[PDB]
Amino acid sequence: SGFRKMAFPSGKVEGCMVQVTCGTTTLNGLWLDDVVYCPRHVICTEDLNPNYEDLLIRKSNHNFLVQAGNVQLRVIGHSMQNCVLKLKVDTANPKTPKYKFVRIQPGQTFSVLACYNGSPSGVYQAMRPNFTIKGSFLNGSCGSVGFNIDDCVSFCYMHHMELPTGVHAGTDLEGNFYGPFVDRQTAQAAGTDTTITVNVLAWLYAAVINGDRWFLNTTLNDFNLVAMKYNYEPLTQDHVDILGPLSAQTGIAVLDMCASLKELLQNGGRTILGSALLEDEFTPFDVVRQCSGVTF
Amino acid sequence: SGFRKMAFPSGKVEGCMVQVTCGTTTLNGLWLDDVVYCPRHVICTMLNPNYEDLLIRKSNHNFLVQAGNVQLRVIGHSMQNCVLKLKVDTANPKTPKYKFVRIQPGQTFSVLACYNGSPSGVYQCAMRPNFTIKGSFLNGSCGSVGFNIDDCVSFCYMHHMELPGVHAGTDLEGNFYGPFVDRQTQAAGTDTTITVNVLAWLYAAVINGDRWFLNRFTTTLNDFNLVAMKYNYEPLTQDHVDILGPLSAQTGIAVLDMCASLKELLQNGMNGRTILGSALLEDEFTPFDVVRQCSGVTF
Ligand SMILES: *C(=O)c1ncc(Br)cc1OCc1ccc(Cl)c(Br)c1
Ligand SMILES: *C(=O)c1ncc(Br)cc1OCc1ccc(Cl)c(Br)c1
Repeated sequence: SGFRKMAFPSGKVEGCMVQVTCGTTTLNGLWLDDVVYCPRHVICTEDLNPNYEDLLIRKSNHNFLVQAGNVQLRVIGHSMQNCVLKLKVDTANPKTPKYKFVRIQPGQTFSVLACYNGSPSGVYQAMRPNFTIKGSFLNGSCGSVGFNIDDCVSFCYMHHMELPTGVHAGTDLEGNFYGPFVDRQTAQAAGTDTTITVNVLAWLYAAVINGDRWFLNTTLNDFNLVAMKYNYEPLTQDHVDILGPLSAQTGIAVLDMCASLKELLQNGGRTILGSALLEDEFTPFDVVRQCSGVTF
Repeated sequence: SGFRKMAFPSGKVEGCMVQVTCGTTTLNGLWLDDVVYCPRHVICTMLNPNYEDLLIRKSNHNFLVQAGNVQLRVIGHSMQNCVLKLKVDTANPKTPKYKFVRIQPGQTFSVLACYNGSPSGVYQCAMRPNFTIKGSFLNGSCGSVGFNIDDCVSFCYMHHMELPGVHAGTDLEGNFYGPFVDRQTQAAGTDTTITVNVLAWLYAAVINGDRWFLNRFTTTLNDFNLVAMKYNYEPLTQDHVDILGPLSAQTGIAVLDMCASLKELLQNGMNGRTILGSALLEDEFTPFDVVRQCSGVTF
């Protein structure tokens, strides 16, 4: 029993972290087969408005110092795919897990292995609707990755920057930014964020599953009118079918839970799962995984 | 920037996790060198088990130890306090540098939750003052361990049981934390808040820009402690004050000043405001935890 914010076991990703060095700038990289992936701004020196194509031309393999623990690795080719730099090394990573690269959707969750100088510092478990993440990232963490595990690791996130507002932005493993952000040190606006409605519902189920039922007691269209006032993501029929298994195990219909949430937004000093705010960083899949103890 | 509850990277502990089966019972074990450690109730068919006389009826080959796909051969078995020790014929090639430590109430650690010898997830926990842990443990999780990392892994906790709904267990020598025993029958203490941790978390908040709670008062260790008692908070000691030094100097706020701010939050409540994204006072970060995260300690 009990319910915690749970990250995936991180060992399979630890053996993929490397230190990437270019000039003074060093950051974290991801060594998979014979390729090291890292943020392209590792080639940035005073360069606010980097012309990355121009900058990468001034650069040669020799200027790329990749360190895998102690041992250095030889760079034998380099390229830019959108905002990631791909450094072809001559040794395939022997600790390479089965993996895929994936682009997740707003509201889905993943584990971040926060890393500095190619070495793991900690791991924690959402992509916000506005495509930021509320993480814990210090200067030097660039290149840390987010991932889910299915024995196969789905890499979904590579950390690129700390925004002035204290939230963080990055790319999938093909270098496409999540959200409107660019890899320039300029002021950049994130959207209005919203609360992830189907995740809050999922967490209300985890609450019932763990014995916290006091919030129990509407219709889809009635609900979206109240949720829009409180800055909640609209709830779609897809979201309702996603919550189906939790409804089945609890015996509480999806639109009943939505009625419970309506009253919760209108009225508010009690706790739910020992929190005094509504949590939206648990997906329905997260709730099922933890409450039925999926292993890897 | 930002501040999360952060667990240690779990890979070194992942390579030590095994499955241990005895009759109808399967749980997790910790395999370091040529020894596997697991809860002794692995041999229980409970309510009031006579553990010595249940161990009598057991031989080495009654213990199935599985490491991934490999079967290990059990050449010895003994019981130390509430853990069972199983000698196997093959040292664990992946044994990290490790120590066994008994931690103190209010210290934190990472739990690698496990089923059938396989990991499910990792989360950061604190030993409550009543020596329970508010974990996430389903049936089968017994044997999962809690740890801190220094490249050395110090194991502090092994999961044993769910009380009627928090969690109880032992250090790696099999001594329970708290007054608990391994029978299905038990009242935990009164759970106080861990004051030095709440203080450190207020320091973390200040470091991250949340300063609205900073007040115009000071107080005294004794004046503060009187209020701590009233609100079921742990007494604050000079040792706690000295542990807060680095955070006091980094932020330039006297510990006793932070204490006065906390006194105002305890007496006036929070008024629907939040601190570091939480609308409660958090006490599962140690001063060390705050420092490691804010400075980026690696392993
Ligand atoms: C990012 O975390 C990072 N990591 C290592 C080093 Br050395 C420097 C870093 O920040 C540089 C940086 C460049 C461009 C942007 Cl947009 C940001 Br935000 C940070
Ligand atoms: C506990 O995690 C566990 N795991 C697998 C199996 Br099979 C049985 C388990 O516990 C049963 C049990 C024995 C003794 C106590 Cl004191 C408790 Br709670 C549970």
